[PDB]
Amino acid sequence: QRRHHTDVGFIMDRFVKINNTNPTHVIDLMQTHQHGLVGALLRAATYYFSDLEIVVRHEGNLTWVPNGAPEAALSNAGNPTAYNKAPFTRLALPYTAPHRVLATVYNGTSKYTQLPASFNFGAIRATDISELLVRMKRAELYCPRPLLAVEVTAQDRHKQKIIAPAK
Amino acid sequence: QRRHHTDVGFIMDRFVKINNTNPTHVIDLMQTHQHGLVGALLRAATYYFSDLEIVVRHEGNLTWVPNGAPEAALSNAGNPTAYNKAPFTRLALPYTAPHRVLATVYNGTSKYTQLPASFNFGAIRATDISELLVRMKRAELYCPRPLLAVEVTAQDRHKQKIIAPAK
Amino acid sequence: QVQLQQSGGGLVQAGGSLRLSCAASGRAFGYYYMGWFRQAPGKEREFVAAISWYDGSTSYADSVKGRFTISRDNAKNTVDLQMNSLKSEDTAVYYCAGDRSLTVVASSWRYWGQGTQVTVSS
Amino acid sequence: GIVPVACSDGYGGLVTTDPKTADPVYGKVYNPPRTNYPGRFTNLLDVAEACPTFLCFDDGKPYVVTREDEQRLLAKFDVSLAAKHMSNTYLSGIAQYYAQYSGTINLHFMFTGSTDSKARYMVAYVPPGVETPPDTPERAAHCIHAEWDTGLNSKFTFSIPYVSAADYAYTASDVAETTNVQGWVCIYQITHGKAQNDTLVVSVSAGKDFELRLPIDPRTQ
Amino acid sequence: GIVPVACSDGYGGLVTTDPKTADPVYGKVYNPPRTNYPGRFTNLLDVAEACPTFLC
Amino acid sequence: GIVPVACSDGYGGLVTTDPKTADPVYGKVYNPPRTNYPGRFTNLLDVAEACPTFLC
Amino acid sequence: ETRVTQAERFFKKHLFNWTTDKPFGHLEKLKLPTDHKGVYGHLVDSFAYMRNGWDVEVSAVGNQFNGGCLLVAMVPEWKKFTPREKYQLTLFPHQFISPRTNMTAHITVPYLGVNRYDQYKKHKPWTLVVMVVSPLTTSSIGATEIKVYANIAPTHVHVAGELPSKE
Repeated sequence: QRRHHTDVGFIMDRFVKINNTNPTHVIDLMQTHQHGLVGALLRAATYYFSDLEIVVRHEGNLTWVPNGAPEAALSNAGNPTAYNKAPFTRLALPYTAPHRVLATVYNGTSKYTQLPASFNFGAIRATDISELLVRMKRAELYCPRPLLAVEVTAQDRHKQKIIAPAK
Repeated sequence: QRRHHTDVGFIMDRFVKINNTNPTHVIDLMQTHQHGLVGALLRAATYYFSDLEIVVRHEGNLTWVPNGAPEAALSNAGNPTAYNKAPFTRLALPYTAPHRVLATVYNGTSKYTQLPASFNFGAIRATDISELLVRMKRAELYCPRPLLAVEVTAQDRHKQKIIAPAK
Repeated sequence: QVQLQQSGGGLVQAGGSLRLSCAASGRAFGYYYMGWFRQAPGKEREFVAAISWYDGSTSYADSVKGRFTISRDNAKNTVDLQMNSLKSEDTAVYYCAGDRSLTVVASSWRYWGQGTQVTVSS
Repeated sequence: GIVPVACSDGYGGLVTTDPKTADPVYGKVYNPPRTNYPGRFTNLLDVAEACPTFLCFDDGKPYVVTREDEQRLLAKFDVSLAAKHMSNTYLSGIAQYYAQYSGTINLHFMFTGSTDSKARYMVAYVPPGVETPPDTPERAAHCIHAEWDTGLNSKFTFSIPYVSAADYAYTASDVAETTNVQGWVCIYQITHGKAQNDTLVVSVSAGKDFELRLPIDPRTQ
Repeated sequence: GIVPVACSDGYGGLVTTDPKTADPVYGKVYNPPRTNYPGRFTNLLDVAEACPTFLC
Repeated sequence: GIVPVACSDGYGGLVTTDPKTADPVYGKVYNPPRTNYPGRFTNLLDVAEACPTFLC
Repeated sequence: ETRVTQAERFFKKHLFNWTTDKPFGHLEKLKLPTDHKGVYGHLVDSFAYMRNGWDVEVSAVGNQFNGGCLLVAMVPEWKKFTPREKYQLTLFPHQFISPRTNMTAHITVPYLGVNRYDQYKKHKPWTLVVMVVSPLTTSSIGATEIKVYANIAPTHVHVAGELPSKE
């Protein structure tokens, strides 16, 4: 038997759109749509570790400040600045969070329903951002959690129309 | 422990903008902003040695005359002339000063608050220059000097807002 | 657990030399002041020497000043008390001890060794 | 024929810190060697570790003066690279350009007081635990503390341990997260003999395993 | 001289699942290891096979 | 498939003293040798050192 | 070049007055070489290009009944210091002088600069700096004023290009 298409490191290695984009954006993997392939297969884990690659469609230059840097540092070009080409920009970011692994659910708070603000990958800024795609490289998952399929109201099972060569 | 991010040869290898640009420009590393990463970490040394790479955004051709060449030599194309492409020009310059190492502070004068004019890398000219970036390659520093942080007026310590994933 | 093991004691003639060793195990050997204490028969423990952990320093008691030498080896986690110019008053049990404190009091040192017997023969 | 290539979309732009070199314009230049030049430093933390620098106590002085009042608390000062007392330090100057740090920090105490005056002191570090630092000179004994007397040396060095939740700690203490950020040090005077204006100068340097991680450019330019 | 190349027509576009990597922007980052972390699963079907779940 | 390449920004311009050669247009030309020609100098300073000249 | 062994000899001088009314941050300086009246001054005037090191022995005559600390240092390429960086004078070669503990300092420095030979009539590389760390405390049984000295001798004197006389 071949079990390569259900691999955790293989199913996570694809681009996924992040719907919420702002002129200043904090890159967090929990902004993915919860019902997509990557989003739903990610909420079915407790902890995770990953690198990232992003495709951004911006005007003007793009600045990236790592995790923990002040917000005022986004207005200086000393931090890695990317000059815009025609179609878009591809960048590869590392993992900079202080914790060894991140999490998708947190039981409580962290200040002396909402995850701590320290669960992010950095931030990006430009004069505006039109689209943003993210990609999880070398992903790993821990402590599985329930994964649910679509419900059936009164039928025997869900019916979805498949692609057919009918003319 | 890992001490790679505080390396002197690694922290100096990045582009930094030079604010003052003129149609004729004398490339001096002391034109950097004093409070930036590279500027402030450079004023904290007495002597230094480095190569250079520059990114220039010009109209027309660009001429470079080495250190010690007369100013009238900037109007001849025999000296290295670069023909303009679309976005900008990248060039790599050597170290041409007569002295073995340069300096950031000078105690006195040199003619039979102001450094001697012989502390430069050359000169560039075009019909105009819009931006200029410099990059120190294979840098080395000698004789450390005091380095100061931002002051605290009446608080316990400086407060700077960090990047947070808050929505 | 910060554990101190003493060695190098025994019987020795007056005027000779002897070296004591303090083998230490633990993650806090590099932050602790280490010194020696001597307990004469019928007497309380008394400071005799101490060595710092940053510059190296030195400090000996007035009774042993100019006669003793205390050295530390961070790479081997061993502290030694090089002893010379023996006198009969030195017959006592020598205890290796350490702490972040540098004092002449003995009650202030949290960790102690098992002690070694040094006998000075006249 | 010739090799076919595909011009990828998204690559090729200029990034301020890309690792690729440029094309030379002026070859065959041999510069005089800068060998055997004294005072060459290749790591900033080596310089920070080697040479301590003074702390800035209240009113703008680098020594703490003995107090003739019932409060045995000589003073307390926050242990944070962005604190008010560490404002005039080389270590804080380096640390302002980085985002995360981890390691030990050393404290140096030096007695510039007169020889004819003897005294007893102690130092106590308090990690981010109880809501109030042990102002009592006896309550602080339950912390990780040390005792030193100016009778065997005039120099005494105390190491500040690294205690926190995560592996790396922030260097740029946030606007939020009130209450004692992580750590405070308070120094007590067990006794003093004829020490009314006797002085005590404190300096701070990096530890043996200190480390800074992420270079940023935070200042306003 | 220099190498001659031919810019093919149709290649070079961006595909959501292409196997080619991107160009790094921030080097020399060493992250703490996540070794001996209990409960690491690398295949979904292994988890499905190991633990049954109820019928409705 | 074919090799992917990235067209860098800023490179490719013409510099008066670049070290790269051009593409030939007319091959197989054999020129008569200029061997054993008296008076060949390869360094200017050698000529300057060998023969002094008057002052004014 | 030739080494002149007759120019390397001591010469005691006066630095400043140490009273009790001078608080922390009192700074005194003496650039080297000063007006040496021996063979060295003749070399300075009747020779042009010299290189040499230095060594200094400062002594504060007093008694153990006084309290205070003195900092002596050899700053290269001296520059006026604002109060903030006076906290960081331990980055230069230094020793601490305090009547309680020590009495004499000893600092030896080599020759260093941009040029291999220097004209001391124009440029002065090194400087002797003495600052009060803690104020001089004294009582009815302590000295009311302390005098500081300074022995000073160039090392490894090398000269090139001998010059004519002036008679």
